[PDB]
Amino acid sequence: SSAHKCIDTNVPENAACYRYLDGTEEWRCLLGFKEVGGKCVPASITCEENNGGCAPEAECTMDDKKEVECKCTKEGSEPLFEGVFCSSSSG
Repeated sequence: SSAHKCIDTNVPENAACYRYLDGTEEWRCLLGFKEVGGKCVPASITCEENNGGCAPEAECTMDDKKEVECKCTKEGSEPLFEGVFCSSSSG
């Protein structure tokens, strides 16, 4: 939905932003970038640090393409912005 699109946050370059229904807005760097001094700069990622950039609730791995993959294992939640964010699911 569009209810999740940020509307009151200055989003850094190379970052994603998610607006929660309670009005909260949070941004995070896109896969491949690391937060350095309030900015998202290019970096060499490793699932062993900050979960590879994947959402805290996601699983980080390496596929055949030797690239990072984020998956929201919970049944009901999906990966937004390639998994930088994991949708929330009903109970």
